[PDB]
Amino acid sequence: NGQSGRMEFFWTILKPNDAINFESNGNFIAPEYAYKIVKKGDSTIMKSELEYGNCN
Amino acid sequence: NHFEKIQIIPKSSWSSHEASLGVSSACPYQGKSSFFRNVVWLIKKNSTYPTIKRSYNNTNQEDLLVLWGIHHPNDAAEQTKLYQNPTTYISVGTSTLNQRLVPRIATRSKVNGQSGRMEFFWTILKPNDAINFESNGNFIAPEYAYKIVKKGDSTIMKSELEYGNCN
Amino acid sequence: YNNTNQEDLLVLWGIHHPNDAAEQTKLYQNPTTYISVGTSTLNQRLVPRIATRSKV
Repeated sequence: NGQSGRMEFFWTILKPNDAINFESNGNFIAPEYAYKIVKKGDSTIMKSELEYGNCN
Repeated sequence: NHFEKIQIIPKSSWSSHEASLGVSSACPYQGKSSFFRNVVWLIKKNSTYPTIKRSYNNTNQEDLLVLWGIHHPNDAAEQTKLYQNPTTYISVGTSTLNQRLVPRIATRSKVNGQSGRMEFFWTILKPNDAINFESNGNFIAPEYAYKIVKKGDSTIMKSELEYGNCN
Repeated sequence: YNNTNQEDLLVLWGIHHPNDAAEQTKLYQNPTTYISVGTSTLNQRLVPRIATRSKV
């Protein structure tokens, strides 16, 4: 995509009342927006080329 | 099915380093600060931590289980407070093992009253094989190893029950 | 090296782990060394590990 550099992204699950600490003197891709897991349930990642059909 | 604990590195052989000050409140024993009994937390002596070069040759006839570890401090100040060397390493080697551990310094939430971490490692030392430890700090030196004196069929069963005095 | 060929290329390389710092200077004269390999997908940096090991 016109770039020889690379971005290596990492993730972790931060449990309630736990703290995540960052110390960096360079090359830091600092987080801005996180995600809250407000509802857990039975889901899946389906691999298909189709799109919405406005049905049930 | 059975282990046999042997002393591979005596606690009193650490002349150049402090071996009896590696305790913390996180591991109490009868109201006193203590540590894991099968490893030794070495501390700098007289503000110096000379490079460690210790080796053990498995003169036994059985496979040997050796446990050691590395201590990850909280900040640069604690590293100088305990080992006096800003950059340290632990190199471990056998016929197959080739390992070099570098302490990772990061701010972490307190767990059991401590923010530091103890990362432990292991290897199987075959007979007539020797394990070599070189470290200039952050070394959790082994004291006792485990001899595998009887192999067989067993398992690790997850249950809340306890002994019932039955056959 | 550029894979001007039309087929997939399996490339092999390696790193040397010496016995002590004396051999490192004896063979390469540089105490701290590295090996960086990069492709469109690979981003690897190897650092030699110096330790005392049994003879094989």
